[PDB]
Amino acid sequence: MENDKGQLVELYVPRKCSATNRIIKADDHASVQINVAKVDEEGRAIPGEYVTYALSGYVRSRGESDDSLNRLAQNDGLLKNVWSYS
Amino acid sequence: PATFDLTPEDAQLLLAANTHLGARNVQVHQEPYVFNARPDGVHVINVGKTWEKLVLAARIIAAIPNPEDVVAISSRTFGQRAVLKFAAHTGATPIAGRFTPGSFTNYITRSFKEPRLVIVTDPRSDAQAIKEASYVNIPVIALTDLDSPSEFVDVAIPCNNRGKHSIGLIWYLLAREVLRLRGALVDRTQPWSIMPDLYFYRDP
Amino acid sequence: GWVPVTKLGRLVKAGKITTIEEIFLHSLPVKEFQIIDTLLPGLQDEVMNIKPVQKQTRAGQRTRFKAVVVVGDSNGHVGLGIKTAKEVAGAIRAGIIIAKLSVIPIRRGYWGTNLGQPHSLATKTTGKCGSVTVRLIPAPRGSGIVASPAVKKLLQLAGVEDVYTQSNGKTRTLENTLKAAFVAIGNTYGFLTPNLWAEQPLPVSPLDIYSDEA
Amino acid sequence: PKKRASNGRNKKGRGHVKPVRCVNCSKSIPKDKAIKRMAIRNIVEAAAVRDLSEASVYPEYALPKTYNKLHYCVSCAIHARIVRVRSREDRKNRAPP
Amino acid sequence: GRMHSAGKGISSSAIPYSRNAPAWFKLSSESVIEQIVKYARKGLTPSQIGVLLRDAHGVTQARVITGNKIMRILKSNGLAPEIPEDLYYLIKKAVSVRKHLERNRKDKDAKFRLILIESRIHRLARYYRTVAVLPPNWKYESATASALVN
Amino acid sequence: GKGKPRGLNSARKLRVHRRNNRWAENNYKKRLLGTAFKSSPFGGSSHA
Amino acid sequence: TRSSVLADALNAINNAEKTGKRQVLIRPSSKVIIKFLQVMQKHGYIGEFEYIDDHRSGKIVVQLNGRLNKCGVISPRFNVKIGDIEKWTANLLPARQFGYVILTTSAGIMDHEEARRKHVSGKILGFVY
RNA sequence: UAACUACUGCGAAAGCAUUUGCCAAGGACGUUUUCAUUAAUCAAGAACGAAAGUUAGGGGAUCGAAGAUGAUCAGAUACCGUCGUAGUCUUAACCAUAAACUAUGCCGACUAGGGAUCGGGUGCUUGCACUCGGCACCUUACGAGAAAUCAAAGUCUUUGGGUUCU
RNA sequence: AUUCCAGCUCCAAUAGCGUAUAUUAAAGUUGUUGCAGUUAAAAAGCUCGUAGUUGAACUUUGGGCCCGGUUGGCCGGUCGGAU
Ligand SMILES: [Mg+2]
Ligand SMILES: [Mg+2]
Ligand SMILES: [Mg+2]
Ligand SMILES: [Mg+2]
Ligand SMILES: [Mg+2]
Ligand SMILES: [Mg+2]
Ligand SMILES: [Zn+2]
Repeated sequence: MENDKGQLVELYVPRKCSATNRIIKADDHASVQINVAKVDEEGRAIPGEYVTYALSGYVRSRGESDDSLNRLAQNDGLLKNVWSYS
Repeated sequence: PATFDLTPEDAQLLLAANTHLGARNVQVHQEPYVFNARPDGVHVINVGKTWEKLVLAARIIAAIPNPEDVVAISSRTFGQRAVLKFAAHTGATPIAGRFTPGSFTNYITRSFKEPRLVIVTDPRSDAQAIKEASYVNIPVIALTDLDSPSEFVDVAIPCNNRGKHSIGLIWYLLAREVLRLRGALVDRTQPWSIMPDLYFYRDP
Repeated sequence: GWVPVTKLGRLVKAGKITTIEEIFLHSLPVKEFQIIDTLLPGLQDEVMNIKPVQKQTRAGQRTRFKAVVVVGDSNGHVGLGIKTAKEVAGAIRAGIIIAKLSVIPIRRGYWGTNLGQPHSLATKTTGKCGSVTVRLIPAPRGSGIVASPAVKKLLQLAGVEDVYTQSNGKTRTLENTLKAAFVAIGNTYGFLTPNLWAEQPLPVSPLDIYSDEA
Repeated sequence: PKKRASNGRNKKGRGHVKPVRCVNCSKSIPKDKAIKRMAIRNIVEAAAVRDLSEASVYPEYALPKTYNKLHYCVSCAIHARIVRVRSREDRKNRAPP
Repeated sequence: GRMHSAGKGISSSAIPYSRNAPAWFKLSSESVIEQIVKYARKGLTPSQIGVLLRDAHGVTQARVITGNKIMRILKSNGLAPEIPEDLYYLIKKAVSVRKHLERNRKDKDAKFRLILIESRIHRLARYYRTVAVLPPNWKYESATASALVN
Repeated sequence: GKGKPRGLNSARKLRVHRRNNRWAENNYKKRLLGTAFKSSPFGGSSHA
Repeated sequence: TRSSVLADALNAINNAEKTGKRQVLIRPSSKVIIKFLQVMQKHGYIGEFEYIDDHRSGKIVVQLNGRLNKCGVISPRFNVKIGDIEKWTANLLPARQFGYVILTTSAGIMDHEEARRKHVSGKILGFVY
């Protein structure tokens, strides 16, 4: 939300669920932001350097947070043969 | 990488512990982690997936900046020793036995943790931790079976939680991988001095 | 003096997190009320309704007092606290605590043209509490707040200039009215408009960045 | 307010069920609703078996059992304590003991 | 589901995707028409025909192999029934139940069921009169029903 | 549906249904029966 | 019986988007369903979809992308003068800035902005936001 | 028409339970059979409709309104106890109602886990699974609701699938 | 007697202010938009059925061209208009 003269007049810009694109509200206290560590060669895992996902309360509530990670992880190469489309 | 996969020596420990065995007629639909049902009613947990989930879980734990902000819950008898060992090795603060409602909520309580990650041995029996986690933006790991409830669990390690060895073994391996990540063990495949049998329950 | 006993509150006293937007970004559970009093200083309060309630004993009529308190800056933040206590001014004080802890953001927008600093709401949004339902409908400039006196005040303290309202249900149940209006303005940031479609990269929480201090 | 999903009977699926008469008071009651109990016991009672066995020509042979299907009405079963009042939650339990 | 009942049953044929078909069937289009027409003279209905060609012969659906539907085959050859097959079988049913009620007046269920059957007759007949396969003054009369069908 | 006809050509039913249901209102029934004139001491005048 | 094939399609879409699914089977298909879906695609409320020929009415498999709040029919398909689109948009849409009332016009099925530009009107069909 | 007899079946509902015949009827399932929009819901108008009740023949065991009658009681032509008329059964006619209740119109689609069970079908390794169609039931609540609660009472101020009645 | 009859003081509208009856809004308490019908009032005992209302999918779609238009352009250059 810009005005005429550019300039973001938004108070802030919400995050969005990685599984569903639903806005994660200020009060959604069952929302969660997982950080997976980016492993280097040797497999040490670096300070900082995260593969950040975020999941809404809604998805967790339904018991779909697991299957949503497996998909989102396997698409970013963190798994290899877990999730399936069929 | 290609090195962080199932070594055959680890697959012996899974198949020895009977962590590949699963729940029988009961079988939750939120579980494609299943090879096949045997001649008997039991289902065979796909231990390839079990490993991949474990490493994934390890990397999440590994990402946590202050190790004490992880917490490792067990109310179950069979998981009580395992969480205490994991705490010692991995630097997490555990909760054996009674969880205490108002742990994560309620700042007045004496047992007032403020974690950044939770692990749980059975989500059915440790349901109060999982439930309380959802009130305060805390992620969750779980050593689920194929009949276990899946609500407010983010990453689930499929495994037997009937057996005594299975629980401790999955707890052992998890503690191992969070150590291999970070400069502790510096492996290149080194079986590790501490046995799996350390983690298992005592039985007086 | 304060002395904080919560990670978030540590960061607020230190002055690592500066504004409440960083809380709302990450959905940080706010437990201490002084977190908000520091970040958001010019936060006016008002008491909407005090109502006697009564439990029946063998004694007779044992009366507590249910206060309904609304906080806000008149600049896109508002809160609602309901508390009942033995004494009146006891209930008010503990209400302003809960009001502060409840505080949320209000997505303000424009009725038509993208002219000069938003005045109305973005969208049509409703909330329902009990029988009561409150719909809030964006209005053009110079409309004012077209609401009943109690709802009007909650919208003034949120910092809306121009909005239409329609209610339905027992609006005389004032606690339920205000709670439904509060769900409405809460839901302004719930609704995914097309201008918020752009995929951002997920920022890291202050409870990982400034982890040592907590 | 409704008290029981079942309407305190067991009909769902049919229009009418023929009635039966309460064993105590003869109140007509639809079968499905009746608080039924089987009452099985030996024709000779316990303690008399001692004295019966000695006087019994032949061995005991087979001391037979009475078989009598009781059907109660609700008021008679509640009076007799064949069945009792429960709490709102405990009402739902359908298990024998 | 059902017109005159609470029954919601889905049982039916599933015709295959293949229109132009099949590759295992050798008998020609002109050959099967003869087999149809042969059974028509012998005094069978379009439904009864198509059963025999499914079972004893290999004919999947006559519309595939022949091109036209069996009723058109009979309509061309001049073995058209005076009133459609489905209507006939409903009338047949009415006449049965009507004849039954003459002896059994206290069969209240038969009286009911007769209302339903005759309703279906009247609905069908209405259909046929519109699309002009019955003449526009055709009428199901309970009197002259047994005369028509048999 | 909602128990009332929604069809584009359903105006007759909607109009007639509403006429029949307006007799349930108090003021309408009094206004059309002509109660004020027929009964009512003043005969539908403010004063007498 | 089945009366509005479009109503059933959009209902299915709504139910799936509420449950956080990323795909829906629709059945039947129709020209009008397809025309409707293309208006939704063009404004980026859905992704790809795939008609499945079954030698009957057809099935569609839509892909959803989280952006859709609510599609919906209007029934009956009221006639709309050019004047009175402004009332339908006021009633149906969350704001003046976004969301589309969708019309059958002799020009074609289309959003109400297109109909303003082309200077056409016809029958209201549904809405999307 | 016991026991068998059930959170089992069938029927549009009311209802329907000893055996065997005869008469038609029906759902579900199976179907690479047939017709091709013939349909959904329906003012008007019709069929069927527990019990009681009515008219006239039969029948009249049992129970039993009224009534008789012994207790009880301040009274007790009430409960309790003993008898007993119509009634209770049937044929031909009527009656048209019930808490005729799931106090939930019907048709269609979609939304969620689970195990039982009834009917048909398929596979088998022959008692289990799958499947369609049924009577239901358990958990949760996504949602809904004033709440009780509800897998429909959901997909309703983000308000429009069709239609009758109130 | 914080409520009646008064005095004082104060409030509101004010050359006007009150009362009665009717009517509109308030009334999503007539509901097309837009109500309700398990239990608050209300689903017909049940099914059939004519008018009425309503009723599955399918028939030139896409592609390649070409020509004038209308706004913002891009240099609105003098903060206003020009090609
Ligand atoms: Mg009944
Ligand atoms: Mg069907
Ligand atoms: Mg019908
Ligand atoms: Mg009628
Ligand atoms: Mg009645
Ligand atoms: Mg009302
Ligand atoms: Zn009794």
